[PDB]
Amino acid sequence: ATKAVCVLKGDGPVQGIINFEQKESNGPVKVWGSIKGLTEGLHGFHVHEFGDNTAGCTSAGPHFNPLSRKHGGPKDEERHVGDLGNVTADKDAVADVSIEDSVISLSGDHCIIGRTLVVHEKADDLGKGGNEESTKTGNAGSRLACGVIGIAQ
Amino acid sequence: ATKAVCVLKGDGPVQGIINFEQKESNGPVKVWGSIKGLTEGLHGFHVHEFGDNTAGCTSAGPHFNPLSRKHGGPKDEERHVGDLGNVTADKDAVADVSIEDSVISLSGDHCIIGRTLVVHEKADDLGKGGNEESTKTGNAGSRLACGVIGIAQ
Ligand SMILES: [Cu+2]
Ligand SMILES: [Cu+2]
Ligand SMILES: [Zn+2]
Ligand SMILES: [Zn+2]
Repeated sequence: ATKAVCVLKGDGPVQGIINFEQKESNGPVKVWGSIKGLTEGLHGFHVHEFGDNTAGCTSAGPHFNPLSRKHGGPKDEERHVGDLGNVTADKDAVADVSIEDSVISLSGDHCIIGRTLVVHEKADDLGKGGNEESTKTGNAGSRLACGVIGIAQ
Repeated sequence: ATKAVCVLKGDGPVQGIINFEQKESNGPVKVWGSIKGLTEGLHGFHVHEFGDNTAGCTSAGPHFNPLSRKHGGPKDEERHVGDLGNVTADKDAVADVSIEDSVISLSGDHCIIGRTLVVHEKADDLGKGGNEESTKTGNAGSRLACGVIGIAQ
């Protein structure tokens, strides 16, 4: 796959469409799109393990972590594959997401197709919060919206 | 992937949950679950190429057809990989789905993870309707509900 897409939905007002683009399989994945309905400021943004939305975002499981590492920010060597850090929403409640990551992929062992993108209630502390929770979820709080990441053209 | 799941939703009343299981990478896939909101009778049931629900079911594209064959029934040799035939809705508008298929897979190229499962308005003629449309879509008509197929626990 060179392209994937995800429609984020939730219980509240948060919704958006996120694109993924991977020009070649050994390469960075570009992640971009708009999420609306977000409170101004930082929001945890992660690929979770399962593409299961039968119980809404809850059934997506934990951060996609095939290497069994601790939670970090996207720039850390120590991080979950699904750790994409934060996205920032402006004063009109919009996050114009623009991220490039070389750890996630659209194929192979780190492939994120069929898993769930989740945007969170609060800022991801990027594993720096000094508690156990920080090393697991970054303390990003509730799952506001999510969707299954699908193959696109 | 040994397990997958799909939540079907549409613009109308049609909704359901379909599970997939594949014990061995070269074995058949079990497909089961339930869909409600369906008029009594036969309804086309296919995996469509793209897991793109930005336009709802419309953006999923045509039947998943990596081998460029003509539309057929699940037990034909000449079929699209995504061709899973008909589900049957009972008098109470519920289809109980129980299928086993040897052509789709949850890994490799015929992999349906991250593609879209669609339930159609009409009966799939399994490609024997004797017109062009039959060899493409089986004349199953509109897309009543769909979801992206995701990796499950
Ligand atoms: Cu998350
Ligand atoms: Cu179809
Ligand atoms: Zn994490
Ligand atoms: Zn077909």
